[PDB]
Amino acid sequence: FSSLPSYAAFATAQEAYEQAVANGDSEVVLKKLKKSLNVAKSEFDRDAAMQRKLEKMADQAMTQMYKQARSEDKRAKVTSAMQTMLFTMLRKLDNDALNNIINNARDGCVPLNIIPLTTAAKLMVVIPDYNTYKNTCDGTTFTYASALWEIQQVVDADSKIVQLSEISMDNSPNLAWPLIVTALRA
Amino acid sequence: AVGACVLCNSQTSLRCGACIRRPFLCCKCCYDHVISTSHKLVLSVNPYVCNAPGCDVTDVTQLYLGGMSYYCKSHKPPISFPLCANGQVFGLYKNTCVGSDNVTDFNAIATCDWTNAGDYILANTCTERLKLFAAETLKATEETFKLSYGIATVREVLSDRELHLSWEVGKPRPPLNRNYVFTGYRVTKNSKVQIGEYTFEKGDYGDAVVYRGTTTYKLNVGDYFVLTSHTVMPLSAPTLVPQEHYVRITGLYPTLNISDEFSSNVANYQKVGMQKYSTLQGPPGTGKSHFAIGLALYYPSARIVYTACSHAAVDALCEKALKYLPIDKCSRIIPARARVECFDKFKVNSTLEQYVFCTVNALPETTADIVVFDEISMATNYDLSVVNARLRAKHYVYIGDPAQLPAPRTLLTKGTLEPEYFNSVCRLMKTIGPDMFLGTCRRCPAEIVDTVSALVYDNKLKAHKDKSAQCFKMFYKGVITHDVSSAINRPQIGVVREFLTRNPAWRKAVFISPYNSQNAVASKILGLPTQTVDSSQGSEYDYVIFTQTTETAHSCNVNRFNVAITRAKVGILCIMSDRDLYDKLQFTSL
Amino acid sequence: AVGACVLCNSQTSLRCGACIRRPFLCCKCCYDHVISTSHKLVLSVNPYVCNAPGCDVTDVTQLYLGGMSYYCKSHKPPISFPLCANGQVFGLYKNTCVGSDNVTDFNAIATCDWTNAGDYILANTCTERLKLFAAETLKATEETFKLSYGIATVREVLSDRELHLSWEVGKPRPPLNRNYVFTGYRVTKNSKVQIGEYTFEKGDYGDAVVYRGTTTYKLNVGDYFVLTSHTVMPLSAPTLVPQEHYVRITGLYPTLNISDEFSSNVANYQKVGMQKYSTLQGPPGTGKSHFAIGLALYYPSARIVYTACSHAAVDALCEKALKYLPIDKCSRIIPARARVECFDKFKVNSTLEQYVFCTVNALPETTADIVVFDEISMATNYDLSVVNARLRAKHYVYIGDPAQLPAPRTLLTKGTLEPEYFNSVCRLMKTIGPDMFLGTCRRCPAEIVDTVSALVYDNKLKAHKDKSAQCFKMFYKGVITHDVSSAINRPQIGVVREFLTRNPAWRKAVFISPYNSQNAVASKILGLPTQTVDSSQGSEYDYVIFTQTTETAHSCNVNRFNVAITRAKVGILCIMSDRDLYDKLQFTSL
RNA sequence: UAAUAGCUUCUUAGGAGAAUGACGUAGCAUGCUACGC
RNA sequence: GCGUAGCAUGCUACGUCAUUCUCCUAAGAAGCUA
Ligand SMILES: Nc1ncnc2c1ncn2[C@@H]1O[C@H](COP(=O)(O)OP(=O)(O)O)[C@@H](O)[C@H]1O
Ligand SMILES: Nc1ncnc2c1ncn2[C@@H]1O[C@H](COP(=O)(O)OP(=O)(O)O)[C@@H](O)[C@H]1O
Ligand SMILES: [Mg+2]
Ligand SMILES: [Mg+2]
Ligand SMILES: [Zn+2]
Ligand SMILES: [Zn+2]
Ligand SMILES: [Zn+2]
Ligand SMILES: [Zn+2]
Ligand SMILES: [Zn+2]
Ligand SMILES: [Zn+2]
Repeated sequence: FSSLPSYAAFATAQEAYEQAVANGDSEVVLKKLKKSLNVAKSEFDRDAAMQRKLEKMADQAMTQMYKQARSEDKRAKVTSAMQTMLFTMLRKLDNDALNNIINNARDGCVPLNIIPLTTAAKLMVVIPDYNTYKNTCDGTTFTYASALWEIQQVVDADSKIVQLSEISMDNSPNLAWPLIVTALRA
Repeated sequence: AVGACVLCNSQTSLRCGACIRRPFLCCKCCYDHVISTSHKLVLSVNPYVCNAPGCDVTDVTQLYLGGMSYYCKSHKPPISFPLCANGQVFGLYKNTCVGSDNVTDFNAIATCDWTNAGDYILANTCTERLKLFAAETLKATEETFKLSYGIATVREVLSDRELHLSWEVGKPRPPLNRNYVFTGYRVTKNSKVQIGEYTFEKGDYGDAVVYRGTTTYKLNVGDYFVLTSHTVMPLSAPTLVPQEHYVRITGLYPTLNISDEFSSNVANYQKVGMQKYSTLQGPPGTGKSHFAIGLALYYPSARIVYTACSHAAVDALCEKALKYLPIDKCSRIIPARARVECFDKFKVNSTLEQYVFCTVNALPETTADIVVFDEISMATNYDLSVVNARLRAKHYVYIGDPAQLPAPRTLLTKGTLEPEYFNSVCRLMKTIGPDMFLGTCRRCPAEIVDTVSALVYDNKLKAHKDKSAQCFKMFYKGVITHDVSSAINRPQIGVVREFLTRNPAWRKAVFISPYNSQNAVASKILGLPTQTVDSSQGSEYDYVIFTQTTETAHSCNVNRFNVAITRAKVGILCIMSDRDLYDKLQFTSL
Repeated sequence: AVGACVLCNSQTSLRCGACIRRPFLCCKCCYDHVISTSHKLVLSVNPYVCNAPGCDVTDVTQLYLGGMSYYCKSHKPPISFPLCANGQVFGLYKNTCVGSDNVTDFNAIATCDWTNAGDYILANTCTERLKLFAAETLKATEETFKLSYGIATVREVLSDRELHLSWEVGKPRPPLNRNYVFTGYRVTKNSKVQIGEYTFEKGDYGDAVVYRGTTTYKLNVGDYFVLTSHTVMPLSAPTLVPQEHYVRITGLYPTLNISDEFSSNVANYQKVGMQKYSTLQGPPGTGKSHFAIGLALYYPSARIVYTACSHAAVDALCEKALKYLPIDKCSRIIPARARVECFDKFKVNSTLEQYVFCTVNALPETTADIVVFDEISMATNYDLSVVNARLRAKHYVYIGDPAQLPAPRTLLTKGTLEPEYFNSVCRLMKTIGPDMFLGTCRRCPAEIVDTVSALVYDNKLKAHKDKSAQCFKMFYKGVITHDVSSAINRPQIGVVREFLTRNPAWRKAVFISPYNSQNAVASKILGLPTQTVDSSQGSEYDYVIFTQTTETAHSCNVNRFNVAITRAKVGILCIMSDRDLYDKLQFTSL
């Protein structure tokens, strides 16, 4: 507003009007200067309206630009995170067993539900009570999915280590069921 | 995306879209770049174009934004305002942008086309964040320049070891060696894809190629060859990490019974282990290839990454480290595409080993204890920034002689780039001097080594040998044919075969030439193993023959002469054309 | 961001900007503090500066709350109103702030520079909240005094093991010992960035410092050092938890025939069990820290945390516990840097062990059943608040004596501090008396105790040994070399060296001297274990050589000399300076 | 760790519209007065 | 009677400001239901 010369025109018109009023100018000159001051102030506020629109749309454009830059610098982060997750999952794969079962496929296509069941090297058995434990994986080795597994660890629901001697019929009340047993393919 | 301005490092979100590299630019810096040069396109988080139904205005000094878009003057709303005003270009972080008056050289960096000599000389003395940008845009310019080339194909199936060449008409053809590789395109009917890369080399006569293959997939005529104008990634690491000294050697623990072979360099080994980065310039044939092995034997338990610009130097270093260093804890890292006949003698390609040898282009992002860069004359600033980005190590050692030949530097055609501005490291070696320098030359005869020390050097070289009395220098005319992109001297080989019968020594010689066409034709009529003047500089030989084809400023380049005549050890037949080149040196007349 | 007033614990949102610790103050208390002292800056949720375009007015009586911000006298919006008026200062919770009469001691605490002695006797006899605030601001002032130490630099390096030093001209030079560290600069053009953490110590010959670093960077001559700063954390817990007298032992359990050696202190163990906290005051070497281990043997199931202000005292306590307690259930907690070499014989740094020994500063937040603070003379109110905050407990036992040497108090340089103002615990001991008191020396021979019952204690101690006649008092002038800003007495060390080969049974006597410089430099010339008087407290040795370095008010301190001599177990040779001090004791001839 | 969808309350901001009032400018209509024909 | 100038009254258009209301959108807090 003050940068534009409309303020300068308003200020010089007001100064001339005040000077002539103090100097006792005639009524016709007084009305002439009043009209000139009125049109100068009219131009001043009219361009101040354009300045209001300028600053408003400039702030809106700046906020939009900040938001777009933020949403574009947050897209690259999630793209990199997804890429790292996918490549780590690639590196986790049991490549030889998966290659065997996928070359045995006629079309190259296999059900997903058999991918762990035939290639996973580690089995987690979650057991709710002692009778189930005795049924499924009693002893240090057991059979599941037509394979042989050897118990490598047992933990309780509290993620505390449990020894195979502590899983008994009388020590069952003292164990935080369920028990998660981790076994490796033999 | 936001980033840092190139010449003031303030936060910004603009970009000079007309530039090849599109560098970030702060507000005041972007205004100073656009009002001065002819780049009038600026890319913000959205491109600064005219978002009208029909109109296409790219200039930014003639764009006014309104509402939520940018239009020209014929499509703007009743509201204002200029995008490019008050000394600034409207972008993010408008009041954190500090101007800088180093745009007066950023204009010359961004707008030049590298045709003249001065572009390199002012693309190397600028600041660091412009040292990187100039190298990046130079590499981009070279890559785009290799896109205007004489695409070819194979005429028809001709041999299992050799193909033929059917080029297009009206376009130049590249040099042919292991450096220039070529790509086949399978646009057959049906879906252009890649089958494999072949490198090419001139044939015996007429039109033929004796090649080097990448993939076994044998094409019909359905493929045509281009020159793999690949992409250039941006570079971020500085050319040279800051020089910080250490009191006593850190992370490097000296050895027991290193050898009685190289025990005179123990002071230089420890001076290598002292600073952050060290510089060793050794005149041709003074043991820098052997100094690397000695350094590896002076700090026995430190993993060392050897690196070089080209396969020849790194392969010679690999062979020496096989001959001296322990062998099983070695690992040469080969490219997956295998554009060269690579080196398979070690337990190859295990990046988690101790002595890791590699090329600059194929370095994997890893860490080391002390990394030895070799042939810094060959390396451009891009290679230095790459080796600083991919490799983090406690010590860096740059070895190489700036008096040898520079990089190809294909774009340069007018004027001579003096050695000082080959790269940052050669500038260091000429400004203050190499930190280490070994001046006793162990390859050349007496007269040649004394005269080479008196040719350009400030008389600092000598030989621990006697002169073998089998180096010569003749003046035989050697009529020129030159009916190919380079000059050839066949009847000079005629004169040399008029000799070479009373001289049974060199009958296993390596042929060198100042022109790749004569080098290619010299391996055809007589099967001399060849090695170009560029492919030298890092290996030693005892039988080498070198002829001069022409007489010009490319024939009197004393850097090339010094890198040529210092690869033989006991015998060289050589052809001199100019009386200048017969009189700076002492040899028998015949 | 609201809080509680320091001296009335009303609700508030104001803080004093000029105060180092920036304490919360209610409206009435803040008005009383600012209208009387020179502090004239008040921080609310927003600071009370004047919000003109540019104006800097901070005095609160000048300002007004005008419009929506704080404005000065001739920048205010025409609508007022005054901030600092109506007997208050405008802040949150304005009509709930009850003042006090402690705005006469708080002015003195905030204003004082801790130079005189009366500041400490007013910082320890005030109310409980002021006891914490005064300790906090005292630690803050002790830390900010280090900011006035001269910036260093390096002269050169002839020897890489001994740095050369150069202090800035016109500033004081800090003392060279282990307690002070430094961090560097390289401000040339070119890296105004730190270059590592170093530390210094003087050399005997010429001007040199045999430095030490955390890394192995060398200093190009422009690189230099500045002493860093330790920010002081806020503290909340009371200095002493209020005492309650139980009818019977709660939370603790006796034992079955504790031992035949600890059978005398059973009544004091029961008294400890009865009360919330207990104080044990006794002359040195009477059974105070051998009372705590007996207490552990009397309450076997009780988890116990032993703590002390020093490291060499808690180390002696650890050794005694190893001699008595089961070694399996012990620990030792060390700080991350571990400036001193600590005790490594138990399972170090396991907080959840039954008996846990640590310094006050490195205490981890945990619980216990009784916490044993030892050598409360070394501890200030900050240490008491720290141990009362981090370690919850059921019973507290403070063992120590006021007549030993107090905490350093580096800022104090005028007058002397009486024992009853060392901290709150010593004040309790001297005012009403200790809860447990045992005067009978069980460690030192008859001669040294019969002399120390004349220096410090007014003929109170009988003791138990026989004077072995190996108590020696030497006459030697001892010329002065004020070298490291702590004196070194080379000829006295020479006297010792010339008469330590004449004493075949004194080859292992510990060397004690008040000055750390001579104490550290003696290691080369005689090779004995060395120890300063301040850290020797709490540890016993079979033989002691004490050397009064120079006559001063530091080495002729009766408390220091009494805590120095009484570490002997069978004999002690001491060389003295003061004609009075050598005469007040009754030792052998020489 | 926290789903899909519907409805409702409250608060803030922006735009558009409406209504009323106020000021200023321009255009048009009327009454009175001064000068010239 | 006409032209020029001035004052007063009225209507329309435009610009600015104050108040009230409606709606359209965005953002946030919350409640209930299936
Ligand atoms: N200590 C030494 N004594 C004698 N000859 C040496 C010694 N060290 C190196 N040399 C010889 O110097 C020559 C150096 O050439 P090279 O090993 O290719 O490295 P460069 O090309 O960097 O000089 C070698 O041929 C080697 O035989
Ligand atoms: N009941 C006792 N019987 C025999 N000797 C004791 C007895 N109590 C303590 N002592 C001896 O007295 C010394 C006192 O040591 P300490 O308690 O550390 O003294 P201080 O607490 O003053 O440092 C111990 O070294 C111990 O050998
Ligand atoms: Mg070499
Ligand atoms: Mg004790
Ligand atoms: Zn540009
Ligand atoms: Zn900039
Ligand atoms: Zn347009
Ligand atoms: Zn204050
Ligand atoms: Zn208060
Ligand atoms: Zn003001």
